Amino acid sequence: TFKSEYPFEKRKAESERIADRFKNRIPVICEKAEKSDIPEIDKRKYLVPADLTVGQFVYVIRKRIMLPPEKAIFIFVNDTLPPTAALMSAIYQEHKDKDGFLYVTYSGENTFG
Amino acid sequence: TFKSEYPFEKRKAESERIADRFKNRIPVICEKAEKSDIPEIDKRKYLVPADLTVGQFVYVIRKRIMLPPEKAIFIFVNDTLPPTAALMSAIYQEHKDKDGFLYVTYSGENTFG
Amino acid sequence: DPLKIADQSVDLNLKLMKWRILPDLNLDIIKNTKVLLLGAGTLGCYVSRALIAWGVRKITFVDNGTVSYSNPVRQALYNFEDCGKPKAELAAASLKRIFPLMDATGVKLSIPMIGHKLVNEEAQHKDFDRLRALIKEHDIIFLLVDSRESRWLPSLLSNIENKTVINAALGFDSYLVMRHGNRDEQSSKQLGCYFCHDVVAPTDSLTDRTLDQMSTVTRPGVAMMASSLAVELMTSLLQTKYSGSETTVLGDIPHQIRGFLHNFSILKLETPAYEHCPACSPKVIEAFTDLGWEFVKKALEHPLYLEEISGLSVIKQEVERLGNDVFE
Amino acid sequence: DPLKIADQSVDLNLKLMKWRILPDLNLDIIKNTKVLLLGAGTLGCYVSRALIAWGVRKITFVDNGTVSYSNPVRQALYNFEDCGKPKAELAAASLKRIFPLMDATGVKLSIPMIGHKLVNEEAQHKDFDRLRALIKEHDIIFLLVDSRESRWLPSLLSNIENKTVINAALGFDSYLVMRHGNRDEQSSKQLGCYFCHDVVAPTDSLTDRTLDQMSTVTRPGVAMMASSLAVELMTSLLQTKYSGSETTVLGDIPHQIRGFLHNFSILKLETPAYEHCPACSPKVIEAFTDLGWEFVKKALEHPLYLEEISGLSVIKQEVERLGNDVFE
Ligand SMILES: [Zn+2]
Ligand SMILES: [Zn+2]
Repeated sequence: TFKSEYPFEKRKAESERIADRFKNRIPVICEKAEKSDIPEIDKRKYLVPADLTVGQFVYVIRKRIMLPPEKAIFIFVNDTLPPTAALMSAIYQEHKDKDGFLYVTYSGENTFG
Repeated sequence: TFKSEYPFEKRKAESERIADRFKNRIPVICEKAEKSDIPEIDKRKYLVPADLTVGQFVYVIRKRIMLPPEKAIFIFVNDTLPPTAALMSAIYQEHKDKDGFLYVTYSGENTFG
Repeated sequence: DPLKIADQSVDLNLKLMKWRILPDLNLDIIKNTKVLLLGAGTLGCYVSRALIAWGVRKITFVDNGTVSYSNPVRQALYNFEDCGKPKAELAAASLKRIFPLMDATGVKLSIPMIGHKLVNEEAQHKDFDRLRALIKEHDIIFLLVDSRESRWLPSLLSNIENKTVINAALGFDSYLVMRHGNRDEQSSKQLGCYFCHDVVAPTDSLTDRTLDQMSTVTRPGVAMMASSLAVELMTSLLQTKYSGSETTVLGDIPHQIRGFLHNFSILKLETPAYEHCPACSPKVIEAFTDLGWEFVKKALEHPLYLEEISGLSVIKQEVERLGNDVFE
Repeated sequence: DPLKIADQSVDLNLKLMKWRILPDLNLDIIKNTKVLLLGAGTLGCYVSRALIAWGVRKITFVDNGTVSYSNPVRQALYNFEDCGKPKAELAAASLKRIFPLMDATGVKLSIPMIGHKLVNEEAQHKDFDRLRALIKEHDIIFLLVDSRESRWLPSLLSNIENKTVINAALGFDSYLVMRHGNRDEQSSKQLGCYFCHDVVAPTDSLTDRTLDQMSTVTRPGVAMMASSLAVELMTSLLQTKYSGSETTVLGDIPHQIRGFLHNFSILKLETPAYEHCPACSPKVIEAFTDLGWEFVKKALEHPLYLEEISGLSVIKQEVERLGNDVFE
């Protein structure tokens, strides 16, 4: 895990640095959900243009893990599934963590019956 | 409901009054859990000797609602089921509400198969 | 006679729920709801067992399959002696063996799957027409099939026919139970569907991926939890709402439920209908309204056509033009 | 032959869970667990369906009842044609009809109930002995009976024989699934049992309370949820724990689970063994150890005797002596 890498006081700083060194950018940590069947993604940190929608960010993730088109995922932010049309800025405002980063997980969608 | 009776600022006061006007006493609100099959209890407020155990308080409730011996209940404090041997003082310390009262609900125990 | 007694005994069990516990409960609405079950696998079987106990009288199974040797332990209307036989009609017969007054029917019908070549345009035209008619005939549609692409056409047709869809889907140790949104002519509010949560058109996920049996490799508990929640969602949904809330005499009516066995949890969630959704986007609805089967046949063979129509291609191109900085 | 294929197909389905998903999963431990089901009603039936799908080979039903006309819609091993017949042996036969390799047995055995007069001391002595032997013979005991008092004697005997008990119980729209604590010779820690949460000895709840049928007047969904969770709790519990946690390859092993349908929720809870518990108090254990059936027969006819032995009478007298101020 990332949040389990010991650096809380450092995180708030890394989050502040980003807030200044970059504009129109959302600091995001994106990781695979535990127990979910879906390819891993080692690169977990992202500076995301604030005007991108959730769906555009999902597209970025899909490409990063090289997921094939026939398989779908969904994302959780604070155990909620955000609207696909929402701006990452609005999501960041609502769900940003104490440490300044927005935490997201992704999981394979269920299909069996 | 009691907490829905509008008096937050008044509650903290009524809770302070009790803290001074009475010693070795725990201010408690005890109500029937929603949807639970169990006799109502109109008298919901209690000043409970701090040295009583949870089980002794359960006994008090049982008598108050005139429950017959053959039927059991359980209580929730903050969606937890406290140990029957615990002192009400220790429960109060751990679970007391912002407004100074300890909130408890009681429900009929499940028996069907 | 024994059958009359069965009828009166089940009826009384239900009446007592209203008389003794929830006087405002509407039992009749539940009894008279015509239910279409798309899928007669582990979900379809357990969902039907929960429905009959609630008093539902008409259940129609749609499944093109046969009973496999691994099925009976997980698919709770089939026995060892049934293996090799057509599932849907057996499931109907099994319901009547439980409670002989059931108006239970089974239909061996293939649902045309998006992303797959049309093998026989005419025969599948008929499958499409038959599916639309069954959907139109019933009141509540449970979508209990076994792939992503199998959920597309029924979702569209149910939206077109303005029917309530309850969609349930399983993974190894998790599950999803949700009700799809419907179109409101006056209200601009609409709830999401299964396809609103990602950004790819459904396509062929099957011709490629080996290990057929993995679609039933799940902790046995997940099918039972999902099935029971799907039915209780239906019974609550069928009740009238209290004035100032999203609740009924049976309690909540969540849009979407996701449960996980590893930590024994359940989340209640809600999402709005997504403008670029390849199933429920107004542009997709409009395309269907204009050309019907002539549009559907195009989308079936060309999933990318849906991405063009719904606007998914646009939002993705926009990410392509960003440049080398959503990376390091 | 067909039976060999059934055997290999179910076996493969299970193996794939380990090979492809959870390499550390112990399937053999689950397959070889001898399960005793006390109760063959809505819980016993659904629990057994979840067990066979997990590969469990030996299941023994204990139930003194017959199939009623209202049962088949809710009790998922029985059909309309079965009504009037003895439940336990029918349930066993029904499991074999699903999967013929099952070592499934049924026993029409009455469990002596605390608070009820002994009608025939000798015959019930034999019931007691038979129950203790079945408990001793099996590995995991599911307590799936239909009253408070029916849960007492099996809880005590299982603790005495050091067996794991999974206890499940239903209400109209809620349920309880828990594992009872066991005695540890060295550790002073022990988890609670069903009787640890209140302060009255179990007694006759039945001779009095009218409306027999209310014990099956429940939302159909609750039995399916409780049954599925009880089995998944068992499968996780049977796995080895990771070094620094209360978790296994299958995830959590909660002491106690309480679920509610009205708001689609599930709580994970934990309570310690209560010193005055009328089932698991060390004084009650000691009394059994000394006199066996000669103690039990006394407690059966005199529930208040348990309150004396366990100390419940003491704590209640203390409240009586308080004086008129735990009121207004
Ligand atoms: Zn949609
Ligand atoms: Zn106990």
